[PDB]
Amino acid sequence: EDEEGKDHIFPPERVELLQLLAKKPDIYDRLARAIAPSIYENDDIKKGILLQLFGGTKKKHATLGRQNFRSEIHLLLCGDPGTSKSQMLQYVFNLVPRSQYTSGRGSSAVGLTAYVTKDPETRQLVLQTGALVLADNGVCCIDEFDKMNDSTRSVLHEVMEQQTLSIAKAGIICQLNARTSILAAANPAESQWNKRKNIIDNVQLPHTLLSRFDLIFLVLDPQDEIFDKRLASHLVSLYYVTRHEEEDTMFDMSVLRDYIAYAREHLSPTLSDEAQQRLIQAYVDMRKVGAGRGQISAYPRQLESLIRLSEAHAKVRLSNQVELLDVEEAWRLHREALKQSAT
Amino acid sequence: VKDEVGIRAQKLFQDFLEEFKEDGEIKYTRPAASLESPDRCTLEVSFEDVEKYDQNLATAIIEEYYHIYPFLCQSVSNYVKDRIGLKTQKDCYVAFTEVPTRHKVRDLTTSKIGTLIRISGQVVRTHPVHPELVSGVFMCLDCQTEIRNVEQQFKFTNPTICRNPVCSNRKRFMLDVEKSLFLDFQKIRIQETQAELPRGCIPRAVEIILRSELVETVQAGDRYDFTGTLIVVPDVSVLAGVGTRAENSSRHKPGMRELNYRMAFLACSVQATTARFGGTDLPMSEVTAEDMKKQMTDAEWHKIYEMSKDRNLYQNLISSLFPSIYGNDEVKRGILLQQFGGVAKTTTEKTSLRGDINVCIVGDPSTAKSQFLKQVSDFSPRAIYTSGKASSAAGLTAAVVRDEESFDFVIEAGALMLADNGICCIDEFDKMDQRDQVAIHEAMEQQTISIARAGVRATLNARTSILAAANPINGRYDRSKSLQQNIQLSAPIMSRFDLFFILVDECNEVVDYAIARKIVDLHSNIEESVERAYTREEVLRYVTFARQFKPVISQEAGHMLVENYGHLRQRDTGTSGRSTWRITVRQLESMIRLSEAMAKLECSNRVLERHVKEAFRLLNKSIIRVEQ
DNA sequence: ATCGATCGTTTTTTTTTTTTT
DNA sequence: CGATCGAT
Ligand SMILES: Nc1ncnc2c1ncn2[C@@H]1O[C@H](COP(=O)(O)OP(=O)(O)O)[C@@H](O)[C@H]1O
Ligand SMILES: Nc1ncnc2c1ncn2[C@@H]1O[C@H](COP(=O)(O)OP(=O)(O)O)[C@@H](O)[C@H]1O
Repeated sequence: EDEEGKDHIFPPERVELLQLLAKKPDIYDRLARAIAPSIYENDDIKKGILLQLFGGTKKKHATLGRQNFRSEIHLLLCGDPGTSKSQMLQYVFNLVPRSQYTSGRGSSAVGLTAYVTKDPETRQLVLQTGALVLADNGVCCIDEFDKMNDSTRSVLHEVMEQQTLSIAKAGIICQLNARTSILAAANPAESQWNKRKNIIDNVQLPHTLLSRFDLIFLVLDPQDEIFDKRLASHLVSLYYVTRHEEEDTMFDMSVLRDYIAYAREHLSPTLSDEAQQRLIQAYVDMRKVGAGRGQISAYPRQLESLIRLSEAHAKVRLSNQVELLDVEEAWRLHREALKQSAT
Repeated sequence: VKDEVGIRAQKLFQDFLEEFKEDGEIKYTRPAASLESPDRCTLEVSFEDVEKYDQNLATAIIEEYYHIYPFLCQSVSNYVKDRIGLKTQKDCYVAFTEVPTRHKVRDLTTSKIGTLIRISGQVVRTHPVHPELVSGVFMCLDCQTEIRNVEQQFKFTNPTICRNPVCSNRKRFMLDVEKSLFLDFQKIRIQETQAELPRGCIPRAVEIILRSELVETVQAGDRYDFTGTLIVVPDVSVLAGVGTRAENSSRHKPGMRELNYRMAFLACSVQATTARFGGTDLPMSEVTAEDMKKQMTDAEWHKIYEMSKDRNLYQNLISSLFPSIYGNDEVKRGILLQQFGGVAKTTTEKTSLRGDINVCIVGDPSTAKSQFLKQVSDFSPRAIYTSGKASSAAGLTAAVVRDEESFDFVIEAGALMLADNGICCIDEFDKMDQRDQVAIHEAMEQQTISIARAGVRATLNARTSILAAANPINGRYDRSKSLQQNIQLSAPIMSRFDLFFILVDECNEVVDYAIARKIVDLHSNIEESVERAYTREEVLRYVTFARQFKPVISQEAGHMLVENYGHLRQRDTGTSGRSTWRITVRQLESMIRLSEAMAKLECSNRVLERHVKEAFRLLNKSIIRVEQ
């Protein structure tokens, strides 16, 4: 539900169960396992989803007035049509608080902003509305990324890299505020990702701007004929019965939903000494990467994302001070999908 | 009569502030004292002070205001009478403030009228001044016409019965535009609060009006705090209002107008906040109440002399605005000269002479060349930034129209173009199309530009400098081709830009770990930044002062900038065999204002040959930096 | 001054061609 | 449906 803040306050009895959930080291996988209603294949990313479920940390910059580094969290899913990215995330539109669902060729750049035209209410025309500035902090499930004109997608550079807007038209001229996190379901110019041609070029984008992203946890068809039958039968029987069971996958009515909700507000991850120093040592070989012909490599924006991931995963477990394990799942998150182009 | 209590109330409010009002002092007599000579008739009054002395007339005020409002003007006149030999020319504009409650477009009913509430929103589709001669003189035709009465109502009616005679009571006299009562307003519209952005419904818009002193100080992109003078609107005709209709059918013994009223809104206070800067005579947080050229222009000389005297403050100030940053220490000293003044001569009708200088950044990827400038929009006034592809070539131009709204063709502004005496830098100078590029090819140098195809005698002008964002072909500085092929760009702009300062990347572990050692004091949430030498307030005030000086050259290096420049082109007599390069007098112009600004640092006039030598050093730096 | 008989009274539309960037 | 205008 929505974000008034005042009309959503929870009782202490629910806090019992919330910190109960927090009392599971199983909680690292429980809510990611409670993401799907019934989908039981290779949820290994749903932990990577969940850092945006628990939608990011608030590293404010009311401190120095300088450099305004939000804990910017940006991840996209990309792969083949087999994956239910559109349908998963059509359902996740029925999850996200600021649920949006547009995609390539639903609305232009001005189809996202400045819906300007006549108004017979005033008997005059007016400067008027947009899309993103309504979705601050939110998400739009998005597909068919490689579909838009260059007019759009050079806006996204602006926001993804500054999270800003300053506008100039003949009528109103504006320097507004706009900022949020991604979900998307980009696709290539192909039907299947071409074997022996990485998404380094398969999806249609430039040389190191492809490299620029934090990490897009790759998707692709499961290359195994066998497992179809299991769920072709189980999740058709799901329809055949037209109801569920509260099995070990205990689907909470709302006990899941306030650990989502309440854990946006009263939490403030802090760093003492834990989740920083590993790559602050290992950067030797992490920046022996200067060598390479036409490649894309390691850069010193990675650790920014690492700290952000870290405070995110400390959001789960509610560790007011730093979590250290978050590093380990961060390194896992990386090198499960950073060796997709060793070539 | 009802409001005689309000009469006596503001009467004895005057009579109290006729004595002291605040510590033997009054806050609303010296505004009135400045009023007394021109008699402009605007004085804001603190709403708190009603609760201070009048003891909660707020609730005596904030409902029956619209009816009580006029009596405040009579009260005002009674104030001005007591000590000034007075005529009734006096009037009452008010720009109320010191009010707590802040409501929005939704709590609207029949019950919301005659209040003073403060409200914000946005500003859109503005509209112009349109005067009003609200009053005049009008009665029967013969002689008995001297009519300064109450005839100024919104609903206007020439027809009056009589004053002295039995005479015409529909046949009127003629009009007075000469010695009577007139005033002004405008009319604009407002969209829903961007601080209150719910789902579903539209941005419900309100009508808005402004009195005299409020005028032409509203503007697009701004939020406000109004009065709460919601209205019965003296409207004239409308459709769809098919409710019951009434009118007075008088006494039987032995004109018509359909009634459907609409809504608008009116207001008599503004604090256009988030749009307020103030130059240097404004007392800041840190001041020194002293005597000076002006009020506070440099009345902190008590320190600014010190901030203009050290031989260390150069490097200290180079380090007093990059606490969270570490890189080379050449742009950290050069880039400020872009923000720092130039030449400012006082000279002939030859042609416009320029003060500003072109400025560049190039570097390898992920070097925080952006973070140099991401802050600069938050830093300087007039100088707001976005990208060039952040808009179209309705960045330079306006949005080109081919439909009829007012006269069917409108390109009269832009986005680069409204940066008058601030810079609006841009990123990504390499892949942008060659339209604004060739526009800038002269718009930076010959800051007097024109267009065709829609021109209302097109003559526009750039005003400030620039910041560049190049990156090489391969993403790396692989020394496998010449610079002219390393960037694949043109000559004259590589000479128009008299200052390059490229930021090259390497791999040495101590560097990167030293950066993470910066990070040691980036999230230590107490002490997440490094020490400094000079607070920002004094910094910008010294900057705001150091221009007003008339910089000068009479120096033998001014005489023998011929010598240093002759050597400049002596050593650059080559730069022609191995990958030839070009020298040009824009370089001299740039060095000139560069040396001049370098002495403007000194809070002093009158250039010194030290500045020439450092400028020569820096030009040598840039040109040998251009060497492959 | 009062009443009554005199005088004079009117408003409704939406869309297609060539032009300019 | 309005104002002019005449006499009673
Ligand atoms: N785990 C799953 N649960 C339900 N449906 C699935 C699952 N995996 C695949 N699908 C099916 O695969 C299809 C995915 O297509 P879709 O993702 O919408 O194409 P695109 O990848 O272009 O968005 C959907 O119709 C969906 O029903
Ligand atoms: N000396 C430094 N001080 C602060 N941040 C730095 C420094 N060097 C590198 N960085 C970081 O490296 C990143 C550089 O990315 P950036 O250069 O903006 O990308 P691009 O190369 O696309 O412009 C920034 O986020 C910045 O925080």
